[PDB]
Amino acid sequence: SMPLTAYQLRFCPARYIHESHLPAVLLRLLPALPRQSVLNAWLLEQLELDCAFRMPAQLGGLALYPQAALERTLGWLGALLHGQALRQVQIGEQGQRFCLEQLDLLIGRWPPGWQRALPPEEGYFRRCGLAFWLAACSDADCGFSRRLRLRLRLAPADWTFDEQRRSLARTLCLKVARQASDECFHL
Ligand SMILES: [Cl-]
Repeated sequence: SMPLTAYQLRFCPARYIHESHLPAVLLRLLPALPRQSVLNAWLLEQLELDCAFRMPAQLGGLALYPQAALERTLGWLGALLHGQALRQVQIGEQGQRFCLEQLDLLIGRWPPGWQRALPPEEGYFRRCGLAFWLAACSDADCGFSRRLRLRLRLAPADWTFDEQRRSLARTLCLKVARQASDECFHL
């Protein structure tokens, strides 16, 4: 249940990167070597991962969650963004219920493009919620955003928030998170 530290987030990308993202050769080279200082540095190089980067204000910096809470928080969020589509037809009972019951008890009316239609590959909602999370902290340095993205495997025009909607997106994010895992909401 242990979180990551700013140091490990800034300098130890191999502590939290998903094998999905390793450069092919290193994936191929990966088979040995069970979190090692040279790979951390070599990963920061192969990807221009600026170690000069600010953590998005007010807890946007969820790049430090334990993986489990991270995947839960973003899954609940991606599900919620498909709430309406889902009323018209279960990754955690707690989360299934959250999406159906709280859809209209969170941010009032749903801004015009926030709710989306359904098609779904595996992990689809986690990626949706992650896309939404980054869009809510949009000034995020390529160093922050690129590192959060690395914690999951493999955005709609109406999510380029340019107004009060951005301030409403941050609020939805924080509320979904406050319920999706209270354990690690202190971040
Ligand atoms: Cl659950």
